[PDB]
Amino acid sequence: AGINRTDQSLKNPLLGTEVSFCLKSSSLPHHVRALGQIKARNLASCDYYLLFRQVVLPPEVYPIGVLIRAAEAILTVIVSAWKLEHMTKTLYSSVRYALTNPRVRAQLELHIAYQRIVGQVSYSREADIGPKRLGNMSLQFVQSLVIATIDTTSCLMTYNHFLAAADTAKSRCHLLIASVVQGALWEQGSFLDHIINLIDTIDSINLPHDDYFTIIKSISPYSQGLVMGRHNVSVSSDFASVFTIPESCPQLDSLLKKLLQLDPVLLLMVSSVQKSWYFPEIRMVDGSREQLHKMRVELETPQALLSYGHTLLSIFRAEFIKGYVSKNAKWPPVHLLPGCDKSIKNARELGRWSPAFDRRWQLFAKVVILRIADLDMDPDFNDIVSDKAIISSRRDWVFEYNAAAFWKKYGERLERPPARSGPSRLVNALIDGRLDNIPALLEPFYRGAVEFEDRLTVLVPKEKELKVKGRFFSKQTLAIRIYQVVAEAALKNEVMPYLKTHSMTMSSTALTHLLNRLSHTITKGDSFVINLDYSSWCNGFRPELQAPICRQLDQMFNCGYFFRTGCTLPCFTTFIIQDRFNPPYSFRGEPVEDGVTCAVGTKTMGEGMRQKLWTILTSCWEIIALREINVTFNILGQGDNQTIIIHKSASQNNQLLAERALGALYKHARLAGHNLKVEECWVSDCLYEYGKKLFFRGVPVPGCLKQLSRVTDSTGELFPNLYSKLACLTSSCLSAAMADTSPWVALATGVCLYLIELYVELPPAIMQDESLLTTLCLVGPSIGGLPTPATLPSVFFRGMSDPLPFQLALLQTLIKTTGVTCSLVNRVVKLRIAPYPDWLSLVTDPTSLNIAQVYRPERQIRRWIEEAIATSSHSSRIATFFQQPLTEMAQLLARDLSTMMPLRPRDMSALFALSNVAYGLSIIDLFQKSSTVVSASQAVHIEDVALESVRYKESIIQGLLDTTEGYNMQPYLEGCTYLAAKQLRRLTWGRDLVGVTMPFVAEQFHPHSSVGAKAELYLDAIIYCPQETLRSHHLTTRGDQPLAANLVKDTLVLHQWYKVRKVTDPHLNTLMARFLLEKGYTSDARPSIQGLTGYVNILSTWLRFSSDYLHSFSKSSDDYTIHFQHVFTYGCLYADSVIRSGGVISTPYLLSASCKTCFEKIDSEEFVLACEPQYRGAEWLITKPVTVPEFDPCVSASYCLGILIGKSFLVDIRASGQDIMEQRTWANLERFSISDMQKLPWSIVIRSLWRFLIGARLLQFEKAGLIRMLYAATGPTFSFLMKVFQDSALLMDCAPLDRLSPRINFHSRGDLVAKLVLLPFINPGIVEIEVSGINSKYHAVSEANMDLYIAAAKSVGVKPTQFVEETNDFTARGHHHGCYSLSWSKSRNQSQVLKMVVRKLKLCVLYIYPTVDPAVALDLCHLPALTIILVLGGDPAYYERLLEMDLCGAVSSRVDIPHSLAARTHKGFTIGPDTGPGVIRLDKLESVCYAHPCLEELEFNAYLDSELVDISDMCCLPLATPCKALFRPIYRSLQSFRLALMDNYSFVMDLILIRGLDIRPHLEEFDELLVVGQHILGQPVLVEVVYYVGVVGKRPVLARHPWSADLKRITVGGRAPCPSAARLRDEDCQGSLLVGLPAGLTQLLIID
Amino acid sequence: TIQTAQRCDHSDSIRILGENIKILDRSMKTMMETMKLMMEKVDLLYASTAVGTSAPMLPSHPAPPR
Amino acid sequence: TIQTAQRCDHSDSIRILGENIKILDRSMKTMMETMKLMMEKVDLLYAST
Amino acid sequence: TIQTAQRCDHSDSIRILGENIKILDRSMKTMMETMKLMMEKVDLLYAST
Amino acid sequence: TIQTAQRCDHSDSIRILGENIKILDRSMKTMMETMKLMMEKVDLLYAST
Ligand SMILES: [Zn+2]
Ligand SMILES: [Zn+2]
Repeated sequence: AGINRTDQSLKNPLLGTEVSFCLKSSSLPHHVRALGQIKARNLASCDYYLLFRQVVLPPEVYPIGVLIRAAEAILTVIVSAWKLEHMTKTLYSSVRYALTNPRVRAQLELHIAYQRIVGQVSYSREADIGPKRLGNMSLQFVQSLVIATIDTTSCLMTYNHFLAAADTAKSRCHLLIASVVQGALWEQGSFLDHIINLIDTIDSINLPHDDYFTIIKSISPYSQGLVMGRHNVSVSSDFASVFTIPESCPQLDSLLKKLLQLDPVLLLMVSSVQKSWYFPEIRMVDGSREQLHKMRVELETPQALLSYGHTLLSIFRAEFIKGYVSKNAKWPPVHLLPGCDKSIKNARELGRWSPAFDRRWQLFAKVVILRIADLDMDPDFNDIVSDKAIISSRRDWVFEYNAAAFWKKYGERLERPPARSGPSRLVNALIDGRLDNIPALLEPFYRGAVEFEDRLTVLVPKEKELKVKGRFFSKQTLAIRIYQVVAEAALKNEVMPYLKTHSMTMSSTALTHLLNRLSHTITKGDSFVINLDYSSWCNGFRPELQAPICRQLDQMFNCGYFFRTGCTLPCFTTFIIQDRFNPPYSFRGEPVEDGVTCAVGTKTMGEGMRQKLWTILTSCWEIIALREINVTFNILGQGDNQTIIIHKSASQNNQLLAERALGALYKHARLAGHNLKVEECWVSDCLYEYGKKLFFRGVPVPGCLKQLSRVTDSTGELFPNLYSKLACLTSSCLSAAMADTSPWVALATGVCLYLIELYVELPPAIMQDESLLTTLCLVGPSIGGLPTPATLPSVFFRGMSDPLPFQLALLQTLIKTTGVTCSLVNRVVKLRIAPYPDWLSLVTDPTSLNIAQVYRPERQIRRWIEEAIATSSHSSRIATFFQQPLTEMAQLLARDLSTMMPLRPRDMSALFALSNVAYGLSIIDLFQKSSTVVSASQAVHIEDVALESVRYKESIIQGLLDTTEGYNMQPYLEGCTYLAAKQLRRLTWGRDLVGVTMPFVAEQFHPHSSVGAKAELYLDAIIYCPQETLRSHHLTTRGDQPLAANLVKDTLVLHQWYKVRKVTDPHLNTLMARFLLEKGYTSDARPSIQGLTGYVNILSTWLRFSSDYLHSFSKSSDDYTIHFQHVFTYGCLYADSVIRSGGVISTPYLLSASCKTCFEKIDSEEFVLACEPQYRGAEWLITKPVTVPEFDPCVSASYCLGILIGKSFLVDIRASGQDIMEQRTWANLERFSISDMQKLPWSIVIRSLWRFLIGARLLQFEKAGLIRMLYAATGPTFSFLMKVFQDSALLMDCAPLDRLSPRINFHSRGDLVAKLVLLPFINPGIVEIEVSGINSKYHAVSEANMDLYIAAAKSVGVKPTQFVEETNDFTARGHHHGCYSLSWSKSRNQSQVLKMVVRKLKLCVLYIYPTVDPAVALDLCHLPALTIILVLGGDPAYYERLLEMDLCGAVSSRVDIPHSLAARTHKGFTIGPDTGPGVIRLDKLESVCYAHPCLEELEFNAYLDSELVDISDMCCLPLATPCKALFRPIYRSLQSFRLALMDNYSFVMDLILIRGLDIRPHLEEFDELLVVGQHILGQPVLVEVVYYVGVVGKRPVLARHPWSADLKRITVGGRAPCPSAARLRDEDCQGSLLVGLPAGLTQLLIID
Repeated sequence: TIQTAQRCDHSDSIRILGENIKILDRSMKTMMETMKLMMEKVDLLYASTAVGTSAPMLPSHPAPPR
Repeated sequence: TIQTAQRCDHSDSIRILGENIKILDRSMKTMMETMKLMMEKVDLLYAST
Repeated sequence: TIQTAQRCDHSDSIRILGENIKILDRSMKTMMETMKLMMEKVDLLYAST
Repeated sequence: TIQTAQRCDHSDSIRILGENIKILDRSMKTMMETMKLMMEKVDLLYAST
């Protein structure tokens, strides 16, 4: 007969009506066979967990030790392949402990016994399968009913009960292995004993069914209540007192309290599992009656409900108009009724939103919003085909029930028709063509009278939930489903982007910023969280609330009554409940109302219907409730669950504000008819939940136990097979690893579950061979094997990766370490090349090969389903779409794209994605692999899949047992895997493939420690520096260091990206023109447009990493094959493996470049498509055709970068203090290259920046913010401007700047940058000369194409050469010029004596410890013919600080960098240690005249090797042009300094008038420049000047003595003529400075 | 010439007629809003009556245009 | 020339249609009044249910 | 000035505007009769209740 | 003379106001039919009570 028991997992609710019908008066042939085989003691069907819990097997029945050894070998191979050999002992000991421990082994053997019974009985043609023994339990299967017996008690149940027991055992096996692996790799130790104690404590509950599942349902909110009760600091919590766990199960209470005592995070991890225990049997009578009561119960009157609906209409109008004014910069089409307020009229004419309409929303009862758009009454094929089952017509309600139940219950027959009167699925409605005319179907919803044959909804219970009375979803008629699709699409597209509360949730960036700000603020004491749960949300909504906003939405879209028909529709809709063996009565072919199984009309549509409107209504009443009490709030909505963030006010504390907020929310929830129970709501300052992720104190709680213990449905769209099981297991481990579970835990668990899944299905000949099992686990789908979790690089990385180099590296480690020869690898892989190239597999998966996939389950996919639908299609929308073969067009386009002369598969797939045939194949893919398309594809030949499963099983056993070898892979498993992968692709595809092979990062970089590293390792290495000694504390505590028609748009973006990098081909332009014609765009031209992985993110905040690989790969503009995110993730994984193995990080470490053939220079190469394309376009696949309305690059990019950096500084000064610490910019400035900045001319950029700042003409507060944040070291763009201006060649090449540099006096490099960027506000003097270089055409260059011009900017320019300046050299006898070395503010004599010592000792190399002051090292580096090798010990911070100070580049040329990073100890002649051989020391001499022709007086006498060597007889040699170490901005001539004296006097007097800026530090800069003045003034210099400053008559009068009483005293001290430049600059013809002097400058000259 | 132009000129007349048709349009929009508030109450009353019986869904809006 | 400009304008008909527009305004006002009265009637219906 | 005379042409437009105003007036009288009939029906509400 | 004759005539403005009164006639027709649809429901409400 037909196939029986067709499920292998629980996908249905547990019901016991059939068991009751079988025990009471059944006459069916198999019910008698079920009744005859029960015992005297028969338990009820709801007590199945009382019988399945007593099942015990004998110990150690399955010989699984070979699996243990194989798992250890697999993990050893993976860990040795990643070259992290210190985690090796940790991971296989967790696997060995898990499979040897008796309770986990017993659970695993129970799982194997259950799954072998499932494999033996499922998909069989035999109705009755005999005695199947499970330990002490004997099982008999009688079709859908199962009889289980241990000794003398029996339970007659359904097959879903047995699947629930098997899924319980499977979930517990997952839970125990995940618990062991998590306990081995985590700071708190093993927690397996609490898991076993939890299992025994729940298993020891001897209560009825309802109380048992009440405890299981309330086990999680009670534990969250305990965590909230002990760990709230600002609000009170009474959530723990609701639950009856302390009075029902005391042992469970003690266990949860001791888990609270050890670790609350462990309590939240353990308590979050809810499906590792059994599942309830739903009481259908009471739950059905309760639902049919709650859908028609009134808590509030209709008259109050309509008034509150009008109130919600007012705030809906207010928020919608606010959104439209914020986005479209104008009022929508509005109508002002009589009696409207005048502020509404004035704001309508002025086009503005006033900041007083938020609290006055009652004024918007007079503003009718007119038509803004039109309703789209043609849904696309994505939402039409999937996710729901339907009913064709109301004469098909008789096919959901049994006829024998209707005969026994009611005494008459059912009068069922023979045929089922139409389709039972959406896709069958497409093939039969009932969805050919959607507006003709939705016209009854427009007129307000839907037809009588469409008003039915079957309420179906949900599965795997802990409610004993059930939760029900809706199965509906096709017409109501199309109404739902159109209405939800209209609200999602046109209304909710204008509503701000939903729009911050829809945007990923705004939601991410909100969650980060919530994470930082709860720990400080603000922004407490209120959680609201609506238990009767979907049943509680009423028509009288929804009708006004539905009327407004119908007026907005020019659709009559379309949104208002759904509110009054439940009053006319027949509702029945799907319960076989309990059917409703039929009177004249229609159901009869009884209140339990049928209800003719309710007051709500149901669950999930009208989801978008109900969220808007809920947000509206919450905004009313919180705006009436003056709070700052943010609502995070998840439908029935609402999370509200309320910020602290200065006047009130959090508790009183929380009580007021709870009262307001309860009041305004009650008025809408949704009464919030006090037992279901809570407030917290430590716990909140969003996105199925639970956060405790702002840190996400681990979800390893919940995610790895989840049971998936598997075998999707196919017969049961091993490949789909391995695919869903691998996908589950990948999804867990992406959702913040540790990669090692998911990997080890996946290896264990992979071997158990093989042990279920494979014979003992395969499974007692260890080497075959290891090789079979390490082949993977990249080279044609089974899907394995071991071969995925996406577990540890987030971006796009290449599997093939990793796969070949794993096999090389397998052959070299494990005793498996290459012949066994040839045996397992069986590499079989295809005779002909199939280019469609390349354009779908660019990284794939042309090899045969023999283990893949075979549905023909490409042609059979197309032939079936083009033959059985009876109407339109299929004959039009499939009038030509899509696969032959796809292959023809693939052959057209295979004529690319450099064959780039990534660009080939990118051009294939912009074709209509790709969209057609996507629609066929949804016809094959989606939800509810499994029904048709499995129902066609429903019997044959049972034979196909056994055929696939015999084929895979015969394939795995076959001992013949395939293609020899020995050349591809030796040497570098990059070239091996490229040669394998060239062998298999026949042509060379460029641009798809990414090198494996563990072969490309190798980790070391700096304690034993040599000089040659530091040539190409990436350095990591920890700020502290790192332990397991820092893995969780954050540190100091920071972290449709759019295809036309995509086509033009790609067209611009091709054209800007100068690829030019007539055939490519023809092909993109054909794409533009098939998508309806007939216009000829349009030119329009750190961070890591999340598992190492917290530890990355304790590490400083940089790119010092520039000795061989980053010194040129040529790009190479390094993907840097993966390298930084790999280094942080090394750090994580050191910490989690019991080690510490106290020394800096490195990643050295090891494989030289993994570093390939990428060929930026034009691709020419040779042959003429034969594609010709389609034009029948897009149903909505879009309409046609719908200089050198260096200077343009210079002006655009200048205005972008200026507006970035503008949004930096408008940013708050919490925002400037973030690296967010206006137009994504961070992810730009550094080399193209060196190619770009920056003089044009500086003039564009200066002209944008003088064109802004900001107010005084913003200018004060500019000067304040640029004089300090704040702002991300200031760091960007430093990183740009790191090289001094860009400093010297700027032709304004070498003229400007005599004027400005800079204390540091950043001071010079700050003066350069904010000089035009304070000084227009050089602006009068270089304002003439303006060009208005370059100002008009748009910001949208700036990335395109940057992609043009990289190739044109060139980098400069850098120049080495000179300082004093001394040596031998000569003339004394001036002996100038650090005269600005530094101990110059310390440099003097060390230069004299190093020059008379004739040393060739000098070693400098980091205890030496940096400027002495700058002088010693600028000495020629000397090699300075510092002592870093792995820390590049001292050399970077040494390089930031200098302005020539002699520190970047005379320092040997690998020997500096490879130095730790004394190895030569040193300056820096206290006493030793070859150590230069400084001794203080109190009194010496220092009789030297060069220098006048000595302070420090230099001693060396416990001796003094006479440095008093040397002299100088001639000098050359100097660096900025001599500070030529203040040189001998005074007219540049008098211009500086003219400027700084003008600087302060303008900045006094600037509002919000108190001039203390800028006055200190003026004080230093006037100290340089006081060196030469000649009047007696007061050390302390009282220095009164004040403005009189809009003229700032500032001097020592107070000219007027309004002047303000500023205390300035420390003035002394300490530099020797005072004697130098004393010149002839005094009074020349008085010529052309301001009278105020004369007053500061002559002191008092 | 000027006299024929001054009897042919009706800028003020056409502006007055256009403004008066705008008054007509505003009064009609006001009447439509009041009629919609009437429709809400009559449809909710018939919907509350219809629960539990076999009353048909009567039409509320006439027809789509064309 | 003069007779063509005489043909292309009808000022008296403009005055008559403006008076008819005023009549239309009066009819619109009295329809708003009777809509207000039947609004009151339907409101006092829906209050007592 | 023939083409300017054809662009001066208003004789058809004023006549068809008069037709539009006439049919608008008839529509408002028919709807006013409907309003009176509707008031006569809705006054029966408190007679029945 | 010429620019004064430009100021005399706008046929496009007359056409816009003709369409503007035609759409108001359409609104009258829709309100009449919708109000009869209300009349059927209130008639069945009289029949119910
Ligand atoms: Zn390599
Ligand atoms: Zn320098």
